[PDB]
Amino acid sequence: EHVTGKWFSVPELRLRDHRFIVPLDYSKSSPKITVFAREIVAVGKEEQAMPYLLYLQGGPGFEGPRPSEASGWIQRACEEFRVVLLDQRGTGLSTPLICSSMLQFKSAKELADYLVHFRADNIVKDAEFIRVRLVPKADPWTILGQSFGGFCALTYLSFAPEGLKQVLITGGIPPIGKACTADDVYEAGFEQVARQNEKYYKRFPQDIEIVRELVNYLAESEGGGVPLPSGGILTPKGLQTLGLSGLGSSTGFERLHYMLERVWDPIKCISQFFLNAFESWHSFDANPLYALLHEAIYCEGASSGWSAHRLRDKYEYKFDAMKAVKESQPVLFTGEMIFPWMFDEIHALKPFKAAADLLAKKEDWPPLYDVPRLQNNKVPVAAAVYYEDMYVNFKLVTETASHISGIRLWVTNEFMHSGLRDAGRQIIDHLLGMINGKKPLF
Amino acid sequence: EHVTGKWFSVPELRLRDHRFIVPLDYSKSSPKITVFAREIVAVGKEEQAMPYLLYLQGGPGFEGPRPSEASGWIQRACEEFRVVLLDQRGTGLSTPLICSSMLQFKSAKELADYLVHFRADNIVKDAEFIRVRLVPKADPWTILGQSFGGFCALTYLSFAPEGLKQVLITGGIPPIGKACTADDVYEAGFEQVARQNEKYYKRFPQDIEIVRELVNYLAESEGGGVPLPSGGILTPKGLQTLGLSGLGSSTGFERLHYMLERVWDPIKCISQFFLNAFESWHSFDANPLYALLHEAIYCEGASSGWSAHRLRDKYEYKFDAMKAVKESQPVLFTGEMIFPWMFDEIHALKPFKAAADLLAKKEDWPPLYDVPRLQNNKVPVAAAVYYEDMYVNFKLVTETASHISGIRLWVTNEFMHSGLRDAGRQIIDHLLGMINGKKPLF
Amino acid sequence: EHVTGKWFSVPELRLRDHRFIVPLDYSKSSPKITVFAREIVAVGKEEQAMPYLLYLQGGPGFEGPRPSEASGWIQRACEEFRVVLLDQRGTGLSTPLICSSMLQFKSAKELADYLVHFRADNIVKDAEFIRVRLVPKADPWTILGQSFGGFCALTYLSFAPEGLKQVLITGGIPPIGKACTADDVYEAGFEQVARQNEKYYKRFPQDIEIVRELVNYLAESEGGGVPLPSGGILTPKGLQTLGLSGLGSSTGFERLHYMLERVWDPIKCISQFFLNAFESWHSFDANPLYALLHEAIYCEGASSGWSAHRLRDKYEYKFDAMKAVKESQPVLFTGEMIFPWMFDEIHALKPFKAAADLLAKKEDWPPLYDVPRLQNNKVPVAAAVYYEDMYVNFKLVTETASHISGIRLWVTNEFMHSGLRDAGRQIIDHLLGMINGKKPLF
Amino acid sequence: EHVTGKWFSVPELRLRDHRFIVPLDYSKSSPKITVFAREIVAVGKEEQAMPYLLYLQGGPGFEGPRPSEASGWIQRACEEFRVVLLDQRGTGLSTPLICSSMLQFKSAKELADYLVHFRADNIVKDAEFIRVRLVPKADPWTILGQSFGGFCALTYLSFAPEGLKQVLITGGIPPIGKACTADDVYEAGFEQVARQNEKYYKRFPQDIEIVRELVNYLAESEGGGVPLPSGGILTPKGLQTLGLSGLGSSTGFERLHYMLERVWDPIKCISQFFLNAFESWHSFDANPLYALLHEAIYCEGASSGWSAHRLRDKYEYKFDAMKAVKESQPVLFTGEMIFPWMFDEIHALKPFKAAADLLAKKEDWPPLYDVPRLQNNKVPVAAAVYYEDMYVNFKLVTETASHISGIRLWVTNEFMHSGLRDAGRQIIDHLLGMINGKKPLF
Repeated sequence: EHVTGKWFSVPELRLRDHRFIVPLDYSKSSPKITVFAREIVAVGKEEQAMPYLLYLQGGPGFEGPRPSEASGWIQRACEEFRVVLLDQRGTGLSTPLICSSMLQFKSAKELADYLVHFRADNIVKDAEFIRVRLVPKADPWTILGQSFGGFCALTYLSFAPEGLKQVLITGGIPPIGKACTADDVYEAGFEQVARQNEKYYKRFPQDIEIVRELVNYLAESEGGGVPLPSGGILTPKGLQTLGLSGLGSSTGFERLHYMLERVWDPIKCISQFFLNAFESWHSFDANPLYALLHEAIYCEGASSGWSAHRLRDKYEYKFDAMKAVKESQPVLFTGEMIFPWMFDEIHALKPFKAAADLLAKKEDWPPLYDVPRLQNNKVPVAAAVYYEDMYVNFKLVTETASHISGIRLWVTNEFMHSGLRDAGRQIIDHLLGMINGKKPLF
Repeated sequence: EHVTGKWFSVPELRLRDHRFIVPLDYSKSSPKITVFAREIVAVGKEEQAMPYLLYLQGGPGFEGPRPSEASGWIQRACEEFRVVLLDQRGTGLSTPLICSSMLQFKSAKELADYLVHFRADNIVKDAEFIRVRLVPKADPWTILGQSFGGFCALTYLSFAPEGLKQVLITGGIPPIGKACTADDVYEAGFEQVARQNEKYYKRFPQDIEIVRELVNYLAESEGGGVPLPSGGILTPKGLQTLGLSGLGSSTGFERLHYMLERVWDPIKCISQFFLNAFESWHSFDANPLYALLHEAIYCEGASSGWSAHRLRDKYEYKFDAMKAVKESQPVLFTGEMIFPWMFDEIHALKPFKAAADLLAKKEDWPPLYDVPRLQNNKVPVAAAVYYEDMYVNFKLVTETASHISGIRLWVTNEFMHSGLRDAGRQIIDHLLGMINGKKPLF
Repeated sequence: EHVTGKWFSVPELRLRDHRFIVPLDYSKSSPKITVFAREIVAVGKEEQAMPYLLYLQGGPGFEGPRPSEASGWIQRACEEFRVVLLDQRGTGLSTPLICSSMLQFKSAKELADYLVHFRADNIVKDAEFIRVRLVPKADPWTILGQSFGGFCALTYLSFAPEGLKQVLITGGIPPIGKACTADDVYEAGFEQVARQNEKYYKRFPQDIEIVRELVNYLAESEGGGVPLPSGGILTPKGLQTLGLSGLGSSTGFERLHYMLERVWDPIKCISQFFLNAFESWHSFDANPLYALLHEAIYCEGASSGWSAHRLRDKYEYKFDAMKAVKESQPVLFTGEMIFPWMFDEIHALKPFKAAADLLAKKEDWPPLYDVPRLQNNKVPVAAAVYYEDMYVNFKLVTETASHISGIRLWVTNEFMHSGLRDAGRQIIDHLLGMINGKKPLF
Repeated sequence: EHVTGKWFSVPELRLRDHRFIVPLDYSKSSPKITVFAREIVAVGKEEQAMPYLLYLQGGPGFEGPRPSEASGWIQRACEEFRVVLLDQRGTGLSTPLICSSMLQFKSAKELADYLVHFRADNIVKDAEFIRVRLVPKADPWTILGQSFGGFCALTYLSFAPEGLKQVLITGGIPPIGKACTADDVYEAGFEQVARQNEKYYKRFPQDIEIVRELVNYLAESEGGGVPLPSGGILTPKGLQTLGLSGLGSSTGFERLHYMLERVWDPIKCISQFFLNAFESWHSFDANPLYALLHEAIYCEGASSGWSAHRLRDKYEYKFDAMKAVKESQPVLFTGEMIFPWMFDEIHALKPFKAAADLLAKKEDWPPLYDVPRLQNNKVPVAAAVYYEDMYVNFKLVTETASHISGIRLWVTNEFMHSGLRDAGRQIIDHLLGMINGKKPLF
């Protein structure tokens, strides 16, 4: 089945939605799942024939862009192609996990045996099932991937590349060629996170006192922490994860500084504004799948359990906040990594504790890539690679770009990882300028 | 007492903060309060002598702009002025209301006798206490007021106008000349909110079914509502206040439509996402003063409080949700106003119940405006007045503009009330063009 | 018959003229009259298929635009449409009134029985008779109406609407729903003309002396006036009608001020330059039909016995020039209305005196509008409505816009009534932006 | 004696007027005349010290620019200079001639002995009398001369050059070095006027019929032809001067073509509109001095002996309209010259008939130019010269440019004689770019 809505309007855009019914798992008839996508076009061009473009979203569990005005990259794309945002399975309108009608999975083994169907290879088989119905003569199409969308795109070049005309990637090339790469990624991640912390305190020198006094207050508190309004607890380990977006975002440094002005109530206790802000800072309540799947995207065989938790002990002498305050050193924030204790501190994660360990123990994951095809690719590929990036290490990207046959790649220090959202207008022009041949090979 | 910080930077801007200590009540020496402001200038222009500009942010209890990039009206103003952003007393960093250290006020009577010092007349006396210290030779300056900032500006033209060079107002002219205007303002508001609901359903025709079906589910549920994650309750009265920002803001219609797609948990229950989003929708947890003082800004004598709660009985035949579903009519959302039951439903308002009654019973408020001075004013004034506004009635504004000697104004239907935050670049150019004399009087 | 000229050129435009032979009155065979129109297109696009657009000129009995360079609205319209410019029956090249052979009509009654065919409904029947011959497959077309063109456009929505794709109106919505609205229009008009005179003297304070001295000299002169070069007479009544164009035009105040500098010959007598300029100020020499029909366009039934003359007696306490100079008050100018004495003072009007009385005495005119159809219209309509307009009262327009089913409109203060001719480039873009759906309904 | 007005405003400009009392003849103490000028500046620069600029107007006896908005060259000039606009002695507000109380000159001998004080040399002595009072330290200033302003500028380089910083000229270099150049100028003029007529009929081929029919109707009519409304007469000689502005203007061809569509009243008689338009076509009513002085501007010692009337006899075989229609050739229009019969046909010129002869008969006119100084000039000069110009012969200009020591000039075929009023934005940038040294000598 395939069903289609009426057109509706937003300033300078026309939008429509489609819904599909698709297998939960291929090679068997049932269960079914439903998947959602929205087609977007410029005001006059509803029935006009044009090339179709697919957008793949920047994380393991986030909804698509949901635009409210013509702006940024969407405004540029829609003059030339047909933006088709698509909610990936397990998020948004595309069949998320149930709640209030409390979970149908009676035991953690049932949930663990269900969640394994949400890996990137099924998202490619799903995108194929769309294209062949949605594109009018079943022609090829072009794909744009941000972050985890680039991880999907390389599985798409690996399996069934016949549907692709050309591929655009921003900040999203994965490391490849091992059973589990997670140790190599996090080993480098802890070295780059130190740099980001130094640039922060170099820009705002007065904050070193604020964070040290706050860590002492948390450490001396009766429970080793203080209770949030939503029944979680703030602790110095929790405070060190506050930088997860704050050091990597295009706007993170300024937003983080304004929050640290607000810690103490007026005349001494922690302010209710600060507790409310901290409780609201990150999305594990709305997008719980992001905490569950984060280790698994690096696995193609033999697994590793809680790999970032193993690695931080290698750097404990600088990342332990309760050493840092005794040694009079500045405390360090952390980002894009998950730890076992985090399922106990954060109220939204409480019920997932058992299923998260069953996934962490799972061996025999199915493969995602095959280098023997990527080594003789014929599809045009263009990639933006940020140099000082916290989320994926440059040295791993630049060696992996050796295996793709025909990739064109550009390196820049000008942008943070968010750089398609902010200033995205010039990124699309620069990437299309390479594929379209207006900037030929040097 | 007066203290000043080091300069720091944001993309294309320079910022610094000043802090002052000021009397609670200007009739007395003590108690004393602290007040905060941030000076902003263009890159490298730190030492250069230039005219000052003051911005009054104009939510009835809200914090200042807190910028993170040069964009919108600030990017324009810094080409010509040294901008000052002020956190008003009792909010933001200017001595907010005490909690976490549990409330110093012994009873509702003590708290009520404290809150009465936070009116607009004290905010003017406070703004002049800054000017004489901050400006190099105590010279005049220019003021810009959005919304309640315009209410402040007319008290500033009424009392101590000698500090003003010229005045700019957006959407912010109050009605004047009566002991309490609140009844007339809400009487006009219910005529206009009906129109806004008609334009919404005309644009999104399928929503009529969704809201009717949701209201039945709430009305049939045990106790006539469902519990929020934070221990509040959702009821059809609570659902009618969902439109408060959603009908009046620039992006409100689109935002609201994307929220109503996600009500039902996939295969019957309300989704955890919808309850979490509804709990997050409005700011009464961060800004409790905005619920407390909202009626008092219309009073200069006998108050007759809970005026909006009297007035909706005149319109109950169309605003009753149960009559609407039984008569098969589309149910209506409601605008910016507050009702007694809201202090019971909303968890953040629970402790303020008794204090809100004492403020509704108080009946000897000090005056705000001085018409026998306004009728012979000599300061230049320019105002933007929106025609299809929801938050202030055009008919009351256009007659009140008769009482100011020198005023110029432009009526427009092109913008919603939020129209300084979106497209603010052309608003500042158009208003300055009148006062600066490049567009002489027709 | 239908005849068509050769193409010819103007800087950046291609032009051609068509001529048609049409009945003087429908439902009878004869006599015939000639109607004239000019098709205009951009440089390369003589034979390219494109949508047609019709322009309706804004003064009753005024001639078409006659362009001489690509500029203003015509330059923009030709980016999308094949523009048609129409000379209305009884003016321009479309059969104007004969004078040079002889005043042919035998008696004033014969002339009166001829003139009554020149109302708006016949102009719509001419436009229909053109479309079906000129448009290549007899498709619908779009119409643009400045001023009186809007009065025609509402008759076109009332009768034979099937030819219209979409409708654009500037400053041209008529009042409707009564037998004769003329008294209500002129009753409102004097309340606006008073404020225009206040804004004039507020801008040029020294002029009050000039007009008072000039009125005294005219009043003391033999016969209460002075003779013009063309044998008319200048009198203080004649002086008050300078304001017609002078207060309404986009450059009116400046033009008027530069004329009053040159009243006296240098050293006492009135200047030959001033008399020659005053004689040249009005258009009644070229457009006599504009003086004849001016009250008749408001009569849907009944009759008007010189309604503007009846109304000024209500305001004569301020509009009497002799009262003004005796009481030392500023004398007031007047505009956009005609009085019985004007046919005696103005040389070009002398022969029409008798026919103008018969048209004032006539009753039972044919009706112009069909409200029970306008109440269920389906054609898209967009209107520009000027807030401070001397020609048409905003308070009548804003209620009349209730009766049209689907109308969208923008109120603005920023343009005078001439705003489609002067700075008109943006008006066409703003009105098309509403109809074309780039700015969806708030 | 010197007096100054209040500032007043026009869109994007500030204006003020000054008035001076000046000798009629500088060799005498009396009588005295009034001279008027208006200073113009951009918004807010009223008190700022800046270089002054003087503008000298296009034709003998024409009034100054009288701006109504910032547009054209004035908008650009005010970016750098404080502009001064001068009404020349004997025209505009600078003491014009007088009617109403008839004419003070009881005899043509008195008027003839009075008018000789209005030549170009006295205009330079007026400009020096102003500068020394108006410029704050009696510094030098820059002059911009259009057409006859260029004739003034070469006398200003010939006598008292010490006040000039730099000189700009458009289309205005006079021929020099003989006692009366008028015969040489009019001998060349007919060789250009013939080519302008060829280009007109080549562009509008159908007009040849219209002018031939209209000439026959005039010629067969009783007496000279048809009476005008103002008591003049239209005759075939009168028709040949209709093209005077019509061939020379930047828009003239199109305006002339539209007027020739209107010649007949509908069903054969000459139309009332055409007679009124023709009577209004040229300015001898408003600027009578332009007809009286026109030949005298070429004379030094020798007579202005009706040279244009002597010269057309050399070309009469093609310029006689009656020969042209009998031989079936297209009739030719004429321009920029005056004939003795014109004082009989044109009602505005009737009283000057005797005085015009006494000027034409004069000898011993004082000299205007000083070639032994111009050949060793040191002031910078830049000139725009038009190749296909009807007013001044390019061949006479380019030999005269040999006698100026340092002149830079540019020759183009891009502009008609009126170019400064239309392309003025780029003309002023190009000429300043030569003087300022941004385009150095090739």
